[PDB]
Amino acid sequence: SLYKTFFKRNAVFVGTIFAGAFVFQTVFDTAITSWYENHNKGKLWKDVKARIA
Amino acid sequence: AEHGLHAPAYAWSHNGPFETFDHASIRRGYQVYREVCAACHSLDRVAWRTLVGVSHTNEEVRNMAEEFEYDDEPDEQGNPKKRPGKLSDYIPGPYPNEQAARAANQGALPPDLSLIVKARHGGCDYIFSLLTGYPDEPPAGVALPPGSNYNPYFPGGSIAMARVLFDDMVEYEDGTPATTSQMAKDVTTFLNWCAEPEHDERKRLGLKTVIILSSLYLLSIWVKKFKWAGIKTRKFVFNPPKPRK
Amino acid sequence: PGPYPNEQAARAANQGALPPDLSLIVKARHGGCDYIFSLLTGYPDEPPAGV
Amino acid sequence: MAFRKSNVYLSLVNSYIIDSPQPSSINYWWNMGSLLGLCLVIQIVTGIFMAMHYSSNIELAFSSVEHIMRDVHNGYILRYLHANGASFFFMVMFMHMAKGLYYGSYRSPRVTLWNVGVIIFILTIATAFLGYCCVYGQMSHWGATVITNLFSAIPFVGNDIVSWLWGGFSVSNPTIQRFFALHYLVPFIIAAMVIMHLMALHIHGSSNPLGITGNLDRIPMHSYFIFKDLVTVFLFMLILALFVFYSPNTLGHPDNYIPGNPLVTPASIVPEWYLLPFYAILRSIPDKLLGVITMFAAILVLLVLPFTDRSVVRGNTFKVLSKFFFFIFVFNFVLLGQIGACHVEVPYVLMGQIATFIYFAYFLIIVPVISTIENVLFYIGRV
Amino acid sequence: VTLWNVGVIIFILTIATAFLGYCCVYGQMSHWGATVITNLFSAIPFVGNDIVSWLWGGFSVSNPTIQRFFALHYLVPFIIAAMVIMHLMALHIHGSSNPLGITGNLDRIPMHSYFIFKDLVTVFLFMLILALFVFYSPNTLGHPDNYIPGNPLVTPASIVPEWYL
Amino acid sequence: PQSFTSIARIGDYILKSPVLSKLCVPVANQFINLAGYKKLGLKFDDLIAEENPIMQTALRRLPEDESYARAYRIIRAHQTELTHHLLPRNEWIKAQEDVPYLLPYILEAEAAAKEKDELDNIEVS
Amino acid sequence: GPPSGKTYMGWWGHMGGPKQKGITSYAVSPYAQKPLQGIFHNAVFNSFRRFKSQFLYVLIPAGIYWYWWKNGNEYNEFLYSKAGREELERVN
Amino acid sequence: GPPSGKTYMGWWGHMGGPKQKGITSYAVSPYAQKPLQGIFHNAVFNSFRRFKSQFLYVLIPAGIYWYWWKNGNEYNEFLYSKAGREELERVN
Amino acid sequence: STVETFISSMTATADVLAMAKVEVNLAAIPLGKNVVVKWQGKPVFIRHRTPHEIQEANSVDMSALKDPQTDADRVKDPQWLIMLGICTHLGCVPIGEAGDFGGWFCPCHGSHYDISGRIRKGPAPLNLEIPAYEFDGDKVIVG
Ligand code: HEC
Ligand code: HEM
Ligand code: HEM
Ligand code: HEM
Ligand SMILES: COc1c(O)c(C)c(C/C=C(\C)CC/C=C(\C)CC/C=C(\C)CC/C=C(\C)CC/C=C(\C)CCC=C(C)C)c(O)c1OC
Ligand SMILES: CCCCCCCCCCCCCCC(=O)O[C@H](COC(=O)CCCCCCCCCCCC)COP(=O)(O)O
Ligand code: FES
Repeated sequence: SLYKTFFKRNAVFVGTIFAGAFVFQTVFDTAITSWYENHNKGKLWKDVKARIA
Repeated sequence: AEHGLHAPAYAWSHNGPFETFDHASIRRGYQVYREVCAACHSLDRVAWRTLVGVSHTNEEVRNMAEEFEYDDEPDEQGNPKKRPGKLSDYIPGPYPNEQAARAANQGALPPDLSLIVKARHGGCDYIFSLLTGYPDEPPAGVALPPGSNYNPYFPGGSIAMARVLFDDMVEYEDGTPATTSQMAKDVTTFLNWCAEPEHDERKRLGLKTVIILSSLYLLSIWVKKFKWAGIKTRKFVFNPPKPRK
Repeated sequence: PGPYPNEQAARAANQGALPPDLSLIVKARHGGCDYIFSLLTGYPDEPPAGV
Repeated sequence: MAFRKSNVYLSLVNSYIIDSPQPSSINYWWNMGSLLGLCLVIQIVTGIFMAMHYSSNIELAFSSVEHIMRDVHNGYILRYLHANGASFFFMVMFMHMAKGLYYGSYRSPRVTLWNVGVIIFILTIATAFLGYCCVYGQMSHWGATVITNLFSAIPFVGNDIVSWLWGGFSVSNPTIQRFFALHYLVPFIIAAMVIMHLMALHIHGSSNPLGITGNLDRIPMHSYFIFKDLVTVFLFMLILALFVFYSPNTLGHPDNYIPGNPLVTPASIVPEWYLLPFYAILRSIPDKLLGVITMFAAILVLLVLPFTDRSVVRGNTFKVLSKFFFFIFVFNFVLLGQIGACHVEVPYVLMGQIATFIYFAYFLIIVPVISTIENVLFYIGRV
Repeated sequence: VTLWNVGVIIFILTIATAFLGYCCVYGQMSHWGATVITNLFSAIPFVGNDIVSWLWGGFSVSNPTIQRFFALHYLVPFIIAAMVIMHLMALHIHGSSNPLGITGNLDRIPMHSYFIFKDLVTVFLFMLILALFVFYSPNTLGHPDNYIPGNPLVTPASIVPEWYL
Repeated sequence: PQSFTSIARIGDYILKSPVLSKLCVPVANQFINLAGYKKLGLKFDDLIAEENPIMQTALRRLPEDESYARAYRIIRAHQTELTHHLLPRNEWIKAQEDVPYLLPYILEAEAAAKEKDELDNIEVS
Repeated sequence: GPPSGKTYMGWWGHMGGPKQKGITSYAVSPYAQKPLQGIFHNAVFNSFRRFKSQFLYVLIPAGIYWYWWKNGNEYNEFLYSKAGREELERVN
Repeated sequence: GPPSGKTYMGWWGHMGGPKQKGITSYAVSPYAQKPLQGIFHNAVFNSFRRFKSQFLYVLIPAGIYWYWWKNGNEYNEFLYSKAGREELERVN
Repeated sequence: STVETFISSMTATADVLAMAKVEVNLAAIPLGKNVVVKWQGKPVFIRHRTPHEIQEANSVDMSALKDPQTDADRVKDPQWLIMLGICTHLGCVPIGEAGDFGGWFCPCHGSHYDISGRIRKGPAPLNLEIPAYEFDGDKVIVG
């Protein structure tokens, strides 16, 4: 079952809590950062410095 | 008349929960500061290094801070000597002591604008409407004291700051027209950056915090109801015991 | 007021040595009052043989 | 027995937050107390980490708060979370002080729990006022002068106390440098009074909105009111996050961003929104000595409230007129803080006298007489 | 045993509190007493160099160090005062011991009027010997080198700690 | 704090006076149902605070049956209140079931405690 | 330990209420029932019920202090207006 | 209140010692007797008694570490003396 | 995230991070002069050197010095000598250009220091530390 592998042992239940929270730190950070720069395209510094060409 | 005319709400590009500064306007606003309002106002709380990666490039900022001079530690026999500025130093104001400022400007003390945006009620709307809110003549009925100019938005009416914004007094490095309305929109943007150099990072860390906390707040309601489910639907019955005992 | 404006000008007049501020010298040199007195009168006319 | 009950240190935690028997029908108005405990920790923790970068000299006091905001890693988060948490601290406390007055929480056998709250109420006003002068803004210099020069009305002794409190002849370096060292001390006194506050809460327990005995139906504190308190913690930290990241300077005043100047006064010396109403009580009396007595009495009038209430029912829930005049008094205070925002001009002075009169008369005339007929309407309506 | 272990925790926090308040004066002995003690954690492998730089707030003992040493020095006594409360809580479950090392439950007398007035005997003797060291010889226990302003360039002749460390 | 005998001598006089019992009693009866305790199943005397030695004395003299029922209406009101709802309309308290079942016990306990305080301060001539 | 005072609460076992008898309770495990079962029909019909009961206790008390502040604000506006200085001098 | 653990002390009334019987105590009010009654003959004869008992427990333990530090101090004085540098170089 | 923000505030601020690198000129440092600069709160004994003492540094045997390192490893361009001022024994300041090997002589405990910075005569445990420095044209940024 899915229960027998994950939720039965509190040792491995909190392990996958920390393992999933490890991935979420970097995936969520990049997902929010990219949309924020995309919504503000043409205004950020890397766009003004790129305009100097 | 003595509260000062209320200034309306304009269409600033950085209002709203997701907007950043237009970093092209911070680069242009810095240019019209250096040549217009650099003579009578100070910016004492801005270091040189904060301009790198925001408005100018690193080689551009290491040359702007070298046009000025700073006082160096004494030489081998204690005599004083000067040094060129580096990226760790601050922007120098135009006047050495508070007395010399009041001498050039008829006794009025021109304030330091490193915090003016958060220190005059009217936010960004009050600085913009100040420099463009000057009538050609005072309203009928009022005779101003000598040396003072009229401006309705100023609380009390009479002010000691003149008109400094005309047309084509500055040339830009990207061909933008230099109108009185154009620059006044730019300095307020550059000055808001000086008062809040954390502006963009604050608004993107906020989006991360709100999304995390708003789903934590919703998940907590389900968990609260799951654990309170046994008491919400608990049912009582009452049957009177016999009075024999 | 002291005699020198900056720490560099003190070391120039006295061959590089830094003369200390004596507003606290009594409690800052072991030997208390006995060490300042025996300092200015404890100079032999010539150094001991060997030095 | 279990280790959580046998150990000397874990048995105190057990009997206060784990096995404590709570009434089974207290609503969300009883969550306010834990929110003040959360906010007390926020002020202290965000203050110790921000006290590592602050200089209390009159020369460096203002300049150091900018260094915190511009140079310290996440230094703006520290100062907005501490400046806005002070304002959020009072809003929860008023909703804690108002829920107590509505459900009749002040009545016996909880009068000591009511008086310790008033002591806590004063020390927090001083703590917020003291930390306000630490910034040494233009509003804080003149908020310091006006409040401290208030004791010059005590006869024959006032002029020496004022000179003793200032540490000199006015607000200068000796004043700010001792205001900060006091501001670091008082929160440790509030934390000690909260311990004495929860000690008087534990002898008889919390009350319930019905105003009747709660010993018939109790549920444990853990897993019921630990997870229900988690609902408001996340909502409090979400509204606080909106005021910190999206509009940090809405509640404050822009004149506090000017360095304090002893020569030029601001256009309008106004206190913060939580001390605003008592500022109108002070300014209603056309005398100097009488203002202080009237201003401080408004806090002390709450103390006679367990005696004026002549009702045999706790609360306003089953009372039509006692629930009716409560909201006028609520609003009169809301109106009382409105005049203090406006200048001293016609006709705000006349409003300032009648409004503060109805404020004081609620405790001394309306609550005792309406509570009296209500005992009679209850009696002949059933007979 | 718990009353014994809480004492050791109290023992350490007082050493830190006295050491932290010693660097507050910023004397010549306090600068170099700060450098030697804080650079002691550079012996923990692979992690020491970051902790030392994190503790100093920079690359050495400078303004960021003293300004955070004082704010800590004001905090720790309030932690000791809280540990003393926990220290007297573990003393109250079983009580004090007696020099005979045997049971003391057979003969007890109240604390008031017996050990309140016997404690007054040592309070006046403690405040008398302390008054002799404060009015007649204030600088006997300390070190004269602490009256020099701290200098980062020149080391003292002998870096020595206070007589208790 | 305004006692109960004090506010009852006010009652029996208004009841007997024809002008008063016609003017205010027809106004008092709307004050009871507007209060709205009847809808949660509460008799009035269950609303009075009981944390004083006078009410604790009367609660002990109360018979077993009226003390068992009193326990159930308080439990039902606590349970119904936490659900943010009300009782069904067919279980509410009517006008006639709301009787003064706790009245005489409160009155016989204050007149025996008024006597005690009036005997502790007798100035014999 | 030392004796303590007399309070109005006990603990688990001697809470201090009246003796109860003849009252029965039923409950069901939350693992066996569906939460969020009636959130709709409670966000609409239940909220409207409570609002209609307690809304004249808050409105009229707020309906008096809104007209009182407005007739003072729009009176202060005329007293300091160009057309209302003559009334200003008789109240100043 | 909540139950507590098991300790080795009680309070006034249940202190927790063994049951005692057949032991009698006499005392006299201090208003009726003279303090300072035997301070002499206690400052001389009693103190000498206690000293003669516990003084070889402190002296010999202090008699070992005084000769150990002195023969090191007067040895360090010769090793750094003009006559003891030749022994210094063989220990340095 | 919360713990990281509070602990991070304790870490070095922008201005202290800025004072990290100091450059020194390639012409202003004289031949027979000892620059004692306070870099990062630490002394540094700079000495622009002569081309004669390079053979003098590696002249002695490796038995007269307990940390084996030649002159070319302790300084890259032999026209300089940039040494960390903290002595390996206690941290004293040796006297400048006075001693027996052309370098330094610690007066606290008699540890002789050469023109390369090693110990020669003394109980000091290591040769004296050399900081990080890199030439960039007319300057060299120590640290
Ligand atoms: C000609 C000199 C001069 C120049 C150029 C100048 N100002 Fe001023 N400014 C003054 C003086 C003088 C005052 C003080 C007047 C007083 O407060 O009455 C002042 C006051 C101000 C104030 C304070 C107003 C308030 O309500 O107290 C602001 C804001 C301000 N200036 C902004 C600016 C900005 C923004 C610029 C250009 C970007 C600028 N100034 C350029 C002279 C100048
Ligand atoms: C209940 C407890 C406290 C309250 C209500 C409180 C409130 C305040 C307030 C209102 C300010 C002014 C905020 C502003 O407008 O900028 C302030 C400033 C300050 N507080 Fe506190 N404070 C508390 C506890 C503490 C503690 C425990 C410390 C330190 C250990 C502390 C340190 C400071 C410092 C350094 C400032 C000035 C820094 C700044 O605001 O820019 N506070 N406090
Ligand atoms: C930091 C400040 C404070 C904290 C942490 C605090 C905490 C608490 C807590 C946890 C409770 C029990 C839970 C509850 O009733 O909601 C409580 C009850 C109470 N507090 Fe406070 N409190 C504080 C300040 C005050 C103040 C300022 C007052 C009054 C001016 C006050 C008056 C009361 C009253 C009357 C109760 C009893 C409420 C009841 O049982 O129904 N408290 N407090
Ligand atoms: C401010 C610091 C301290 C205070 C105020 C304090 C206070 C007390 C008090 C009042 C007692 C009971 C009376 C007595 O036995 O004399 C006691 C007992 C004791 N303390 Fe402390 N103490 C402190 C620090 C320490 C430290 C640092 C240690 C150990 C390193 C310690 C270990 C003990 C022990 C073992 C006892 C039991 C003694 C006995 O019952 O015979 N205490 N303490
Ligand atoms: C009646 O029902 C109850 C109830 O009984 C209770 C107890 C609570 C819970 C509430 C509380 C107990 C609130 C208690 C609040 C306090 C006592 C404030 C806490 C104050 C402090 C912790 C003191 C300050 C000390 C520190 C935090 C020091 C921290 C250390 C630092 C910052 C040093 C860091 C430095 C280094 C070197 C890392 C309830 O919420 C509740 O209703 C649900
Ligand atoms: C004084 C400041 C806070 C006021 C008190 C408010 C109470 C909230 C405390 C949060 C603890 C809740 C978890 C209880 C627990 O251990 O349950 C444990 C395990 O539960 C869990 O799964 C834990 C969920 C994780 C959520 C914790 C987030 C903390 C948010 C910060 C709150 C304080 C800043 C016991 O579970 P049980 O119900 O089986 O007994
Ligand atoms: S410091 Fe180098 S030997 Fe003493």
